[PDB]
Order: sequence, then C-alpha cells, then structure tokens
Amino acid sequence: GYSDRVAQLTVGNSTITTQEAANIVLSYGEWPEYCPSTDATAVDKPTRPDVSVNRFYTLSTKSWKTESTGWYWKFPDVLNDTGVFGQNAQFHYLYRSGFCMHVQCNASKFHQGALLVAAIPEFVIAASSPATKPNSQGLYPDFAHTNPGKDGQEFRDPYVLDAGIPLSQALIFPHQWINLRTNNCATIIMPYINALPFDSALNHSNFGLVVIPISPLKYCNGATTEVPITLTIAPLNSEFSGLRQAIKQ
Amino acid sequence: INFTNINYYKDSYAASASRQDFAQDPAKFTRPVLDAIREAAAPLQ
Amino acid sequence: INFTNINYYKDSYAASASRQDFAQDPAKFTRPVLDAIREAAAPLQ
Amino acid sequence: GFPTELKPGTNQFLTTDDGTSPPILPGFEPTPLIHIPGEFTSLLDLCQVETILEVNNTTGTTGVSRLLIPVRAQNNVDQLCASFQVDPGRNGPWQSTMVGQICRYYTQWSGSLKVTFMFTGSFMATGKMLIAYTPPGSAQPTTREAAMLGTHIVWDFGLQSSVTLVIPWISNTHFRAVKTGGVYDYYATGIVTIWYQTNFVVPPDTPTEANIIALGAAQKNFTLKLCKDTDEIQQTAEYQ
Amino acid sequence: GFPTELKPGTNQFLTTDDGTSPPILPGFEPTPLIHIPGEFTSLLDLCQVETILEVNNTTGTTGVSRLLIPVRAQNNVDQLCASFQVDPGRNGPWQSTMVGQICRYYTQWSGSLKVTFMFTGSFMATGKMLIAYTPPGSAQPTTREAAMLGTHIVWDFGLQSSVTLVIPWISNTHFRAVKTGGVYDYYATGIVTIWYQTNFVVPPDTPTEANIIALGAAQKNFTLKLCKDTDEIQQTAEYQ
Amino acid sequence: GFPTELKPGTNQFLTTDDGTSPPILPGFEPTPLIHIPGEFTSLLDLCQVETILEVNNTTGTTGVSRLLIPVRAQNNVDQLCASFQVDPGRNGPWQSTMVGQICRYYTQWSGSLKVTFMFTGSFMATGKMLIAYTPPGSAQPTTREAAMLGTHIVWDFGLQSSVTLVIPWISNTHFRAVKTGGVYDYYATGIVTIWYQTNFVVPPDTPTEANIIALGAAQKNFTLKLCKDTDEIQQTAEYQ
Amino acid sequence: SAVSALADTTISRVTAANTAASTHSLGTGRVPALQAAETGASSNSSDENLIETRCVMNRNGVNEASVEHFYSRAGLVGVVEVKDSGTSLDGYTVWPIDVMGFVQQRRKLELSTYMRFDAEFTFVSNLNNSTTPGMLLQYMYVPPGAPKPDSRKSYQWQTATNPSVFAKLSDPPPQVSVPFMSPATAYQWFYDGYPTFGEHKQATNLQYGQCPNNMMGHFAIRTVSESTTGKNIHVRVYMRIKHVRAWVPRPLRSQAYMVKNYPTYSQTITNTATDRASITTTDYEGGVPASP
Amino acid sequence: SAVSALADTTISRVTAANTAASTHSLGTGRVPALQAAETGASSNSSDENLIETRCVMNRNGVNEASVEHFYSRAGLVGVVEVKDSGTSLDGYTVWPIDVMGFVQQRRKLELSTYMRFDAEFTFVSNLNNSTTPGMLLQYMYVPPGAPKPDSRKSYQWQTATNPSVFAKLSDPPPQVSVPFMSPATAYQWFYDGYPTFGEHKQATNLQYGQCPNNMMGHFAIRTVSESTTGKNIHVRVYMRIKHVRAWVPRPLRSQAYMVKNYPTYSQTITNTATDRASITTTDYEGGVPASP
Amino acid sequence: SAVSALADTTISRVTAANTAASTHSLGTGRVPALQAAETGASSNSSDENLIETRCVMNRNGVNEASVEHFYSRAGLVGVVEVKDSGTSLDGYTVWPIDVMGFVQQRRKLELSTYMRFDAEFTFVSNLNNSTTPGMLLQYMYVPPGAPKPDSRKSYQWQTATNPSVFAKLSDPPPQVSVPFMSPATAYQWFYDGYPTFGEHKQATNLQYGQCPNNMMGHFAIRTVSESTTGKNIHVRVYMRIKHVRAWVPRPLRSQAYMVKNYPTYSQTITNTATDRASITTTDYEGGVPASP
Ligand SMILES: CCCCCCCCCCCCCCCCCC(=O)O
Ligand SMILES: CCCCCCCCCCCCCCCCCC(=O)O
Ligand SMILES: CCCCCCCCCCCCCCCCCC(=O)O
Ligand SMILES: CCCCCCCCCCCCCC(=O)O
Ligand SMILES: CCCCCCCCCCCCCC(=O)O
Repeated sequence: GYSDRVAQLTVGNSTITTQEAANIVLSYGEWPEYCPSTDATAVDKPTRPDVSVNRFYTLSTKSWKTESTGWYWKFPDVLNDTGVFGQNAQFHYLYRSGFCMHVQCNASKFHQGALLVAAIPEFVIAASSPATKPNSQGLYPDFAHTNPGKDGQEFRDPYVLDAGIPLSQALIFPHQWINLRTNNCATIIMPYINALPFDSALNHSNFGLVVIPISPLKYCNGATTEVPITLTIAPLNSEFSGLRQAIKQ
Repeated sequence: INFTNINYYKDSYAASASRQDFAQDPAKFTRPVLDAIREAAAPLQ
Repeated sequence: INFTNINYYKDSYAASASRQDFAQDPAKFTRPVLDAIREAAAPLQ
Repeated sequence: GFPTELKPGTNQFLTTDDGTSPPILPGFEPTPLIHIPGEFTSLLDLCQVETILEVNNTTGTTGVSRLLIPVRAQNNVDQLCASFQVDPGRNGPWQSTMVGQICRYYTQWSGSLKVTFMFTGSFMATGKMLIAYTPPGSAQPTTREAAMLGTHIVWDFGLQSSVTLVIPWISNTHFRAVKTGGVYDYYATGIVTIWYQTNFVVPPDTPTEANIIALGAAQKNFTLKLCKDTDEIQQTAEYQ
Repeated sequence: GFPTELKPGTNQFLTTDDGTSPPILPGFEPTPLIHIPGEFTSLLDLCQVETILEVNNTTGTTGVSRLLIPVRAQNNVDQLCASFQVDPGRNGPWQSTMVGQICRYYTQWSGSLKVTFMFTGSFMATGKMLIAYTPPGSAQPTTREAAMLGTHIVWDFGLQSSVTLVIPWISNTHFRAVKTGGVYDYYATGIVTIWYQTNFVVPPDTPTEANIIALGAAQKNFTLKLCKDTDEIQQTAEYQ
Repeated sequence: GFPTELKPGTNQFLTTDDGTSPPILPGFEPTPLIHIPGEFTSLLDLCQVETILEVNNTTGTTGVSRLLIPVRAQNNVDQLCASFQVDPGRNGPWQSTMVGQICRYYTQWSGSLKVTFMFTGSFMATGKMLIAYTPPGSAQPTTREAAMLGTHIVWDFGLQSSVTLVIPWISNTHFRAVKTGGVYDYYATGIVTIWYQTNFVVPPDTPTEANIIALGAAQKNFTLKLCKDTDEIQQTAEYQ
Repeated sequence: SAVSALADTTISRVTAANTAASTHSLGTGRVPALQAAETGASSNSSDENLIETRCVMNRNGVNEASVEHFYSRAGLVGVVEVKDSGTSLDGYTVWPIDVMGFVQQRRKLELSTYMRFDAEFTFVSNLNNSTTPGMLLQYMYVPPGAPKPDSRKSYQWQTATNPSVFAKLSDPPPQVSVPFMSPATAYQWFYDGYPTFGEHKQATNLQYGQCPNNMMGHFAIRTVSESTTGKNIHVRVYMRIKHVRAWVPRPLRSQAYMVKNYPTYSQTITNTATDRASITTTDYEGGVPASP
Repeated sequence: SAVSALADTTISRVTAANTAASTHSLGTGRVPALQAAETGASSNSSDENLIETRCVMNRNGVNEASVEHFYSRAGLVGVVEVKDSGTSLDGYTVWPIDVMGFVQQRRKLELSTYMRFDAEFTFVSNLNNSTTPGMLLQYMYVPPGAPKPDSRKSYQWQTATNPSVFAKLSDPPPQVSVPFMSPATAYQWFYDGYPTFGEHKQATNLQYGQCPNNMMGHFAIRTVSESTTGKNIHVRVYMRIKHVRAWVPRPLRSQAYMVKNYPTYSQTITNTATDRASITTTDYEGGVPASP
Repeated sequence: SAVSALADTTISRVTAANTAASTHSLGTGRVPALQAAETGASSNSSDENLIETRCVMNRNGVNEASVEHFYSRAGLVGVVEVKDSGTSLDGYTVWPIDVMGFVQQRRKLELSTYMRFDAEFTFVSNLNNSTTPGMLLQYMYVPPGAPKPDSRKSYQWQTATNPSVFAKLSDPPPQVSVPFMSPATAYQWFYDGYPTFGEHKQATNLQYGQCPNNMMGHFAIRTVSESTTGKNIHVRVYMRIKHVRAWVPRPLRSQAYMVKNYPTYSQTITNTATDRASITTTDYEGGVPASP
C-alpha cells in the first residue's frame, strides 16, 4: 500500500534505474495507447517502429543554479531531430505517441531545493510585452521560445509559466516534485492528448515539459556547486502515417 | 408533473443542456499515480 | 378536467405555489403545556 | 387556433435559461467524438487538486518566492513561522489555488479544506512544527500556547516530507459566503498559523533556512453553490 | 407552428396568479431544511391563541394599563364594570388581539369567538360577575336585567382565576364582513358587557380595586375569507 | 387560453428551418408522379462520377485543350509531365469537376479522391508514367526520386487505356475545409505529379505528342459537410 | 398513467369545525367554563359546553387562511429608479436586495420569525409618464461577492455567470423564479444578535440585528445604451413568496416603521387600540327597545 | 409509455460526501497525516483520520459544480456595430466569429484545453439610445469559404445555403442552436503549434497558436435596406455553451489579457495573491480574548 | 400508440464507407488499377486495392449531402417593388412567378433537369429604409388564367377563389406552403423544345426553351389602400423547396448568366478553372525538405 523508492524503467534498449523515486505519475490515469479503429481517420497503415523509437532519449542537461528560473521543452519538438523517432517524425506527416518523461536531479543530503516537473498539454508560450500595437514584435514569442528544440528554453517568468497562468496552479497538470531531501527523479507517463487522432510532429507540440525550481537550490560552501538536471524522455506507442520526403521544419 | 427536456427539432443538438449526468471522477487529477498509496500508509517506504 | 400544477422547468422551485397541503395544528400554540387539561376539569386542582 | 395566454416573462432573454432553439444546420452530424485523456465533468474534482498557496504574499517578495514559507533555525522557542486565513475566496494566499479561483465563480462554499505542507530543506534538516487551525471568533493566536487549543497537527520532518492539515468544516451555517470582509466576516473560516514546535536543527555545513511549500485543496465533502462571475480579471476594451 | 389564439388577459401581471416562471439558477439546491420548532401552516391556528384585549382603551390610560379592566368594591348593586363590542376588525379593544389583526387581512370572518377573563386580584378578593354577550339588534344593555337576557356567564372568582365567555356565532349570514360602521353595522357582532353579579368583597387590609385581564381569541370553527390588505400601518416613504 | 410564454427566436425567419406552413390550396392533389429515369437522391452519388480535370489551365490554352495533359517523347529521363494540387475546392483543375463544384457548396469535405488518367495516344504509342500523390507538408517534388516516396502508381500504357490513382484520405483531421489558402493550407490535401517513368516511345510515322485526360471523382468514403453558398458565379443584377 | 395527478390538482375545500348539538348541564365537578390562563394555554372551552348549541354542519372553507395563500401574493418589495437624466446620467442602478422597504410586504413577513421560501420576482418598469417605449433593459442579479457594475458599459454586464434578464419596457413584466437563496435553513426577519464578534460599543450600533444570511446581493439594472437616454426608468419589483415555510409566529407590528433594517419606533407610541370615551361606552345604537 | 422519461426530467440532488464519526487513535505505523507531495498526488488524508469527527449526513448539493452548469450560461462573445451613419455608410458588417474577445467568457473557456460543445447563440441588437425600432436585420452565418458580403445589396445575402436569420429590432432576441462545428473532435483554446509548415522566422510571428480548427467563419449582419439608414445598430452576441465536454483542465488565467488570439501578458506581472504586510499578519480581529 | 412514430423523428446518422485493412499484392491477372474510361463507367478501383490501407470504421455523416438537405433552404427567388411614389403611383404590382431570376437559387436548381417539389414561400417585405410600419399588404396568387389586377381597387382583389395573404409589414414574414403545381410530373429547368408548333423562323426566337408547364402564374401584391401611400414596398420572396425529387443531374453552370429564361453566355467565355503559370507549377510551399 505504498510506493517503493526503487524503480527501473525498461523501454527498448534503454533502462533507467532510480533508487530515490517518489512514484510514477500516470497522466490522467490513462496509459499511452495506439489509435483505435474507431478514433482513427487516416486510412494509411501506420508504422509502429516499436523498439527503434520507443526508448529513452537522454536529451538535455541543465545546470541548476541558485537564481535559475526553470526550463521547458516541447515533447515532439525535443525529439524531432534525434534518433529513429526524429526520422519517422520527419518522413511522416502524421504522428501520435505518448511519452515517459524522466527528469533526473541528484544532490547530496546537504543540498536543498524543490523542482516542479509538470507536463502541460498544449503549452502555448506567451510573450511579455508592454501595451503595444498588434504590429509589435514583443507581443508574440519567437520560434526559439515556441519550439526550443532539444536544448529547451530557460523560463523568463516562471511565476506565470510564460503563459499568463499562475505557476501555483500548474499542479492541475500531471506533475511531480523533485524534493532533494526526498527524491532525485520525477517520472510522468503521458498519453497522447489531442483533439485529433494524429498530428504533425513538426507543427504541433502536444505537451510542454516544465522543470521549475520552486524552492531555490541552496547549499553550503564545500558542497558540489554543479547540480545538473537531466531530461530523459521515452516515446510510448509511437505511430507514424503519411510517408513522404523528409521535412525538417 | 414535469414536462421538459423535450426536443422540438429533428436535430439533436437543438435540445436543451444535458444536465442529468453529474459524474465526479477526481482520481485522474488527484491520484494520477501508478502505485496506489493507502491513506494510513507512509507513501515512500 | 384540470390541467395545472405542471412544472415546465427542470428546477423544482420554478413550480407554482404548494397549495394542496393545508394542515392545521394549533395545539403547539394554544395548548403548549405538559399536563393535558381536560375541558370539563378544573385546570389547577 | 389553440387558445393561449402569454404570461409575464414573455419575450425576455434570461442568460441562464436551458431551453430549445432552432438548429441553424439541418442534418448536421459533427466530427466524431474520439477519446481525449483528461476529461473533467465537475469543478469539484478540480478543487480537490492541491495547488500552491501563496503564503509569502508580502511586499518585496517577487515571483516564485511568494510560494515559499521560509523556515530557519530559531534562536528562541515557541515562535511563529507563518499565518494565513483559510477563507478560500478572500484576497490572499488562496488566490493562487485552483480551489480559491473556482470558489470565486461561486457565491457560497461548504466542506473541509486541506493544506499539505511540503518541507523542502536538506535531508539533514530536522524540525517539528505545530500547524494550528483556529476556528472563527478568535484572532490570530499570539502564542503557540493559544494556538494549540484549536485544530492542530504537530508535523515532524522526515522521510515523508509532507503533512496534511485538514481545515475541518467548522461553521454555524451549512455554507459560507465566498465574499469576505465587513459584515461578511460572519463567514470567516479561521486562521492557520505555523509554529515552531521544536527548532529547525541542522548539522554543520548545512543550510540553516529552508522553505515549506503549502498546497491548498478541497476535501471530498467540498461543495460550491450559486455560480457567479469572478472578480479576478477586469476588462476595459474588447480584446482585438 | 402550432395554431394558437391569444385571449384576453394576455400580457397582464396579476399579483395573485399562481403560475410558473423560469428559474434564475439552473441546478440550484438550497440549504437543507432542518427542523425548526414552532412552524405554523395556518393563520387560523394563530387566531385561536388568546391575546390581551385592550378593553381600557380610554383617554388618559397609557401603556399596559390599557389592558386592564378595573374591578373595585361597589357601593351600589347591579353595576356595569366594562363593555366592548365583539367585532374583531373594528377599531377598538380587538385591535390588540392576534385574531383582531389577522381578521384585518381578510374581508369576511366567521365562527365563534372567545374571551377568557383572568381576575388578577388578591386571593382574598371574592366576587361574582355577569359577563353577557348581547346579540345584534340591541344597543349596550342599560341594566344587568336587560343584559342577562342574552348569552351570559356568571363568573365566580376562586382558585380557577379565569372564565371563558364564548361569543357564539349568532349571525344571519354565514360570514360577517370585517369592515364595520355605516351600513356595515349589518355585520355587527354584538356587545359584551361585564356586570357586578355580586359585589367585589375583600377582607380588611386588602386592595379594594383589582384588574380583570380579557384574553380574546377565536374558537375552533373560526374562518377567514377574501384576503385583503390591512389598514393598520401606513407608509408615506420607502423605509431607508 | 392555454398559458404560453414566447421565447427568443420568436418571429424570426430562419432560412433553414424545416417547419410547417399553411397550404395555399385546400385539397390540392398534384399531377401523378410517373417514373422518370435518372433520379439522384444524394449529391455524393454525383461526386463519384468521374469528370475531366482541367489540368492544362495555363495561359494561352483555350477551350477543350485545357482538358488535356500533353505527353510527348522525351529527350531526357525522369522528367515531369504535369502536376496539380488535389484540393477539390481550390481554384484550379478541380473546378472543372463535378466533385470540385459540389464541394464548393459545402464547407468541409472528407474521404478519398480518385483521378482516372486516360491515355489518348496511338495504339503504337507506349510509355510508363509515375503518378505520385505527395501528402501534405511537402511542396511539389522536384525529382521523380522525391515523388516516388509518396503514394504513387506506375502506369503502363496498353490495351487498358486508363489508370486510377486513388488520393487516399491522408489527413490529420476527420474533415478538410473546402476553403484553401492562407492559414487554410492547414487543410492542404497534397500534390499529384505525373512523371515519365520511362519515355514515350513511338514507332516511325506515328505522332510523338499525345494527351492524357485526367478524370477526377470521389471515392465511396467521400463525405461533405456544412452546406454553404458557392463562390463560382456572381450576380450584379436580377436576370430579366 | 399520471392523469390521476392532473385530476387532483384543484384545491379541495377543508371546512371549519362543526358545532354539535348540546343540552343543559346541571351538576358539579364539570366546569368547562373555568380556566387557568396562567398556564399559558388558551381556553379549551367549546361553544357546546357553555350554551345550548344546535347541530351546524359547517361548510365554511378554511383553506384560504393557509400560510401559502396568505403569502403567495406579489407585493412591492423595491422601487429602483434607473436615473439617466439631469445630474444623474448613470443609465444604471445597483439596488441592494431587501424586502423590508415597504410596509405591506414587511408587516406580513414579520408575522413569522423564520421563513424559508422560493419567490417569483416580477419587474414592472416604465417611464415617469407611465409609458413603456421599447427600451432594452438588463436586470442582472449580482449575488454577494460578484462585482457590481460601475457604469452602463462595464464588463460585469457580460453576465457570463450572473443571472440576467433582457427585456424591453414594451414587453410584459419580466418574471423569474428565485430559489431559497440563503446560507441558513430559513430567512430571518428578526436576528437578535450581531454579525461579527467584538465590543459593539459604537455610538450608533448599526450592526445589531443585521444577519448576512438574509443579505442576498444586488439587482443591477441598466438601459442597454451607449450614451445617456435622457429618461429615468422606474423599476418596481414585486415578490410573490411561494413554497412557504414559516416558523415562530410573532405579534404583528403595531408601531409605524421608521427604518428598513431595524425595529425602531417613535417616542410617540401609538396605542394598538383606538381610544373611546369610557370603558363602558360602546357606539352601537341597535334598535328601539320594546320596553325600557 | 414514454411518460416515465418526462417524469425523471427534474434535476436530482447529488449530495456531498458524508463525514463518518471517528475516535482517537494512539498507535504506530498508521500515519494518515504524513504524505508525499512529490508523488504528484493530492493528499488522501480524510477529516476523520486527523480529528475526532462526528457523523454528518451531508445533504449539500454538489450538482451545480458540473461542467454543464458552469458553462451553460449565455455570456457576451461579440459586439458587432452595424455602422450606417457618418463616415461609415455601410449598413452591414462581417464579424470574425471568435469567442475570446471578452474576459468573462474567455477565462471560463480557458479553464479547459479542449471543449466540444453545441451552442445557443442569441443576438441582442438595438440602437445607441437602447431603443429597438422595427428595423429588419439579416444575421447570415458565413462559414469558412463562403463568399463574404461586400455591400448591403450584394448577392451573398440571398442565403440559398448559408444559415440566415431575419428579425426586426423590435422582436425578442433572435436565438439559434449552433452545432459542434469543427474539423477536430473538440475546440482548442490552446494550440501549441503553427497552422502551416515553414520556418516561422517572422519578426512578429502572428501564426503561433492559431488553429484553424477553431476559426468558424463570420457573422454577416446587415440592415435589410436600400440606402443608408443613418442609424448604427449594436448587435451583442451571447453564446450559451450546451452539451459540454471539457478536457485537460488548466490554471485559470491570472494576468490581464492583452490580445484576442494570443496569451500575452504585460511586463508588469500582477501577483496572483494580494500583498500583505508580513507572512505572520492576518487581518481578522475576532473577539476579545477571555484571558490573554 | 403512434408515440413510436414521434420517437423515430430525429435524423439518424448514415456513415460513410469504412476502409478495410489491405495487404500487399504480388501477382498477375489482378489489376484493380487498370480501368477503361471509354466504357463510360467511373473507376471501380478502391483504396484497399491500390495502397495498403488500415481499418477505418468511418463515422462521418453523409446525411447532409441528400437532395432534400441541399435544397430545403429558403433562397431569394423574387424581389417585387410595390411602387407607390413618384411617377409610379400604382400601389400594386403583378409579378411573374419565376425562380430563375437570382443566381444562387438558379444554379442549385439547374443541377437537375427535372424537379418535383413542394415549396414554402416566405415574403420578407419592408420599406426602403428597412423599416416595417404597420401597412396592410395583400399577396394574392394569380394562377395562369385568373384575371390580373389592373389597380389597387380592382375586383380581382376580392380573392374569392385565388389564394391571398393579408399581412402587415409589422407582422413576421408571411409564410405559406405551395404544392407541386404543374401540368407535368415535374418542373423542367431545361426544355429542349418549343411550346407551340410552327416554323420558329423569327429573328429573335424567344420561344425556344419556354415550357409553360413551369409558368405558374403571377404574385399580385398591393397595399390595401384607398389612395397613394407615397411609400415603395420591397417584397423579397424566399422559396424553400421541400419534398424534393430530382432527376437527370447536370453540370453546374460555369458561365455567368445573362438572361432569366435562356441559357445565354457571353462571347467572352470564362474558363471553368483559373489559369496558372505552367502545367507543372503548384503553389503549395510546404515545409523545408530535410535533404534536397
Ligand atoms: C434576474 C433578476 C433576478 C432577481 C433576483 C432576486 C433575488 C431575491 C432574494 C430573495 C428575497 C428574499 C430574501 C430577502 C431578505 C432581506 C431582508 C432583510 O432581512 O433585510
Ligand atoms: C444565423 C446566425 C448563426 C450564428 C453562427 C455562430 C457560429 C459560432 C461558432 C461556434 C463558436 C465556438 C467556436 C469558437 C472558437 C474560436 C475561438 C478561438 O480559438 O479563437
Ligand atoms: C399567397 C401567395 C402564394 C404564393 C404562390 C407561389 C407559387 C409558386 C410556384 C412554384 C414555384 C416553382 C415553379 C417555378 C418554375 C418557373 C421557372 C422557369 O422555368 O422559368
Ligand atoms: C402532460 C403529462 C406529463 C406527465 C409527466 C410525468 C410526471 C409524473 C409525475 C410524478 C413526478 C415524478 C417524481 C415522483 O415520482 O414523485
Ligand atoms: C388533457 C387531459 C387532462 C386530464 C386531467 C384529469 C381530469 C379528470 C377529470 C375529472 C376531474 C377530477 C374530479 C372528479 O373526479 O370529478
């Protein structure tokens, strides 16, 4: 009737071991599933390259600092140029997949801090601008902020999630904390959420992956200053339809 | 004697609001975890 | 042939007045005493 | 012609009238309904999700720092860490909560609340806190001795990093008005004060000031009533 | 379109029309109904409660003294103590009664009345009174010999301190109009006169003047009809 | 008079309201319904009829020549014969089709399309063509090597003079908006390019340039939605 | 089927108490006339036991004296002037919902201490000259806590959640059903207490008797207009109390009211009964006596 | 027959969770208070397991907090001025159908990511002086792709296929039922993507977040007139969302909106919670303590 | 009873054709792609037999593409000006009933050669300033042969047998059901012939294509007036075609119409398809190719 602190996540040829894990958040209680015949609309037979694309891709490592605001990734965009997933995402017009997001941040028992690892469906990034005409560039975020790639994007205003919504209510989304005294990893299994059965992996980013320090990383002199935060994600039940020439963006 | 929830048009979307199917399933937002944790139990043991 | 007391709305408080339950219980105001006193009897004996 | 008599309320447009209206599109079959994960059918299900209380809503405190209750090693005993009123719809820490924002779309609320405090210090940081809920009629307790007379929990920091303080539904009325202030302090819910039961003890070479994150939510018996319009965002011109 | 024809009375707002109207709050469940003691469902139940008749409604008499019928030791015999008309809605002693005020919310009344006289003298004060109800057609009896020809009770003061004089429903019509005066004396109920059957005898060192308290109410066969607006309080400006 | 309350939408004339109206002619029996051949009860049945695509909609090309895809003997290999977008309601070759004109009376379409190419050269003219459907996201393929990565058919000229290229319903949404251009290229269907798989080989004394006639239609799973008004013919004055 | 319910929908007549025939009683120990009013109980003496009565099969209907029939009558509860002319170019008015502003409704309600009821609110709006030109009004119910409008154009009139009625003056009176809206089990016309804790040592003491369980918000009325209309609209609010549950009957008010939310009578106390010349003088002349 | 269906049409009351009676607990291993918020799960601690509770048979109705009741309320979604006076002698206006132009409706919708619903659109049209003279209007729905009118006389008003409503200003507000019109399974108030492929390197980047699955065409309104009427008509569009299906709840918007189709907040970020003097200061005075 | 009929009155959804799952085919003699368009038959090639398809349980509703739903929409069929001002002080107008005067209705009808239908004719009448003052109009149907009125007072308005509708402009639009009135089994939008025998050698040849089976008389409209009203009334006639039976589908008209009763196109023939630069140029930019 409890959650075991040890966990092993084996997907494909990738395996993730954690010895200080809180639990595994199954987003909205729904495992990732393949598109049923009732919900499908595209007639082409989808490709399900099970083990070549459904596997853990360690994508980015961000150095947690005392004044760090946080980072966000867009799930399809963060894997669109990586591995056989990226190739299928480029060669195919349609794509659907869940994911198993695994954020890793280990620190000594003398460090402190708390990250909020949340998976935000349809994470539309806002721009912070003064009162200006709709002609103004500052009213709308550039592409580097909407699709940060694999490197992610440092939050400008994590208090409002760079979306005008309060960070305090970001816990309405499938979330997990990395409290350094408690756990060093946060696992979120997110099913494919979209008003469409399939969608373009290049145009549309289904989920945002926010890692925001709520309690700032504090430690004493002599502790290891560099405390990294690693994002390992794994597609789950990846389908691809609409084969054509490979399209980058 | 109630005489309501009557559709006068052949299109079903012309009907009144569907106000008779109150369902409350908060577990998908409140306990979205794989390991079900008992209340009396220490969660991380 | 009466066709009334019909609620046309899903909310029960939109109905007409409840005018069919005339009840008269004056004893709680007229004889609010512990010792029931017969009419023919001298009350304080 | 069937004899009819038009009654008052004829020709009125009540914005909350669940009635029929002619369909603009004869024979329109919409796009099929596919399964989308995360359907919510009740706003009470959303109110039970714990969201961060903005307890450090003080002048100077900016950004995510407003979500932290600072806890440090005390030089004296029986001291006050933080306090906040537990009126969900009152301008204050509960504004940052999903329950405190959905409450504002309703006039009256009812049911128990729940604040889960998460300690975000070092593993080596130990401490015991007394988190007391003071029912109405009393101001914020001036001493821990006065606060421990109300509904309280003595929280011990440890492997489990979070404690839940249920604010029980202690009310004279079945519902409390979401509006507060003035004569509406009749519907005051109370005050939650966090006291140092013991100190915040740390070994050497360990941070001496940590943070408690408060997570407010609604209990299973929570209920809202009389949907109204919130007073959270105002508009002076149509968004173009 | 179903053929209909609008009839007269269309668009009118009748203030006494028990009809339906659209609910402003969809799905509103009110606060639960808990048991409150003292529910009254009929105004006739209130009219049967005995309330003090203001029989001493005379010039100079102020305050609670207007509720007392003075009785004293008489130097002569067969004297008149007090008289009052038994028209419930007439400006007079019955205004101070619950029956006389609920009667004014109705146009026509019917049924027997009841005046319970309570003697509030010393235990040593003895006396016999003749309380006579004179049916309509006769003025106030000038002598006790004339009053004893009507419905009367000879009241003996004693351990039981109260007597009940039923004013029987002696009327030509099934109902009497609450309005009195002018041609509406057709609906006169009668006159109740209190006479000294014997004297008011007291021993030495005992008060020689006591008070009778009249308590008017309605009998079980009392009935009201044609709800109207009372003429008891007038308003010249909205109460701000 | 039966109590009724008029609701919003009273007295409005909705042009798409299937309601009753009084008959102008009592007891009118129309002319008997005799069998007429060629009754159509569904516009989808009309959309499945193959009609000539106007693929040669180029400047200078006039008349029936706009319905021909010229094919000739090539001096080089892997060359492009013709290309056209497969958006049925887009201004282009599909305007000349019954499916492309009935699509314009609807806002959203769905289902597979079908282009039957008929080779109208000499019996002695042989050739193989690669007709490729490029799903959205890609521009017109610049080489046959890039086009053969999509849905394609290698057509061999012979006794059967016609090939069918199904444009499969490869869409993210269940329906595509008939409107194209701008942000509505989100509903782009793709591009069909005709490539010379091999050459157009003829014996001596034989025409070296022939024509392919494209015949566009809708597959059995074709569906239209949200009837609207087409933008094909405009009127500035009532036709007198 | 349910046609049996529609058949028994007319009001059935409940008759008054029949009078039984009674004869003379000559004995001891049986004293139905002697009572003890000190016991707090009304007299149980019947007409049969004090006079020789006849058999009266009474058929007088007592059904009209019910609390429902006494209260289910639309009376004036509010007059809201939508001033849009002269010095007050507002075009809107936010009216505190209170049913104790007019004597006829107030005195009937104060017959009971607690009343739990639904209401049928009707709005009879017109100009000063009694005319009702087609002029679009918006009657928005602003529950306690909802933002009150501060102009005729303010965002609160979007009424995304607030109940609102749009009706022209030319339309028949807007009529809506209001539920029992109260945090308490019943409304409370008399609240012997204070809403808040404290010392209550103010010179005015305005908070005595003020129960917020009865304060049900505001009625915001506006002309749906873009500028001043130059016309003042008088909205008369009529409340018909239905589904009534009354508790703890009270003496009907005898003194003239002076304020809305407080029992407060003048120092010149008016007697409940009108004065007469003497305690032995009745002004009923009757007929000519046969033999004086 | 089907009279059983008409009987069970009133809304039944679903009550809140009852509180069970609980006693004291003195032992080890049973820690219903200790939680682990890192797990992403809300606390399963009940009131019975943290305090000694009583048996409360709760009868509070939770039925009003449903997504249907929260959304089935007509709010303002559009104000369309049919300018026909002064410099704008058009007599018609083609209005882009968007429900995100007004804060009250927009903030309620953005509580959810995806919403699939039918709507009841109501048109409350009047002049500037709130008056509604008999003036024939035509409210034509122009779906995406249908030709938009370019004058008050143009051929598009023939509405042979377009839905159109003819109603005078004097008529009660025109009200129609609109189905779920969208190529997607649900509307999408937040679209983290771009409608078209490409580089998206523009200085403005206007296409981010613009999902054409929500762009449902235009509402073309005209006075059915032959020349200028000299009167501007203000059409207020009210949408009542019925048959609601909401997915992926979101944080309610905290910053003031700046534009219609983009989340864009000011550089002056407003705190979700109002500032107080100190983290240990609460402004609740309560009563006088018995013994301080 | 007949309550079963009222239950099955809502439109049931007929779905599109499902796609079956298909695998690869490597053999001879099975050529589902090769067709012979010379046979006049459309291709019977299915998606399953040309590509590897999946199983798509299609739930797209094809019910809206029916001839009933395509035609049962009120479109403008006539604009009748009742001139009563200036040089035309007639107060009446006799309008030849023809549904081919306006492009939107005409092009939809000419999709079919023969149409047998009942109609719901609606009359939306108003003044030039779009206002609808209470003004009594008489819409009299004058069938072929009935005497046409020659004034506003003439005897034909007695309408002892002619169908006539009296309705003020202030009333909602008069709406009547017209049966299938035709000597033929169906109306005939294209009549390749002449109504009368003869030589047909006129220089104009006005009688070609004129089938009197479609000429259904006149609509005589008058103001019920005794003198000139000084106001011109514009009556817009809207026909909703119901109970439709269509035969012999035709190509939709591509050239702009020039006259009412004749197919007649300009010498400047407009191409059905818009011109592009080349037969190998498509204006779809797509995305950036991964490796060109
Ligand atoms: C759309 C307009 C709707 C109108 C809403 C009316 C709401 C009325 C509230 C119910 C009235 C009864 C409670 C009044 C109690 C106040 C009296 C008092 O104690 O001072
Ligand atoms: C005759 C007049 C009929 C009115 C037709 C109204 C059609 C309304 C469309 C449905 C509204 C909901 C979808 C709105 C989504 C747009 C918001 C956005 O994402 O910017
Ligand atoms: C009281 C007013 C009643 C209106 C009577 C309308 C009668 C309409 C006739 C039916 C319309 C369809 C037939 C039109 C055919 C004419 C077109 C043509 O071939 O030129
Ligand atoms: C026109 C007649 C419509 C009849 C509709 C059915 C109403 C049944 C009456 C009982 C109400 C249901 C709740 C109950 O059982 O008490
Ligand atoms: C539309 C039909 C409604 C029928 C309602 C039931 C009426 C029954 C008729 C008898 C009236 C009841 C009193 C009686 O039994 O005489």
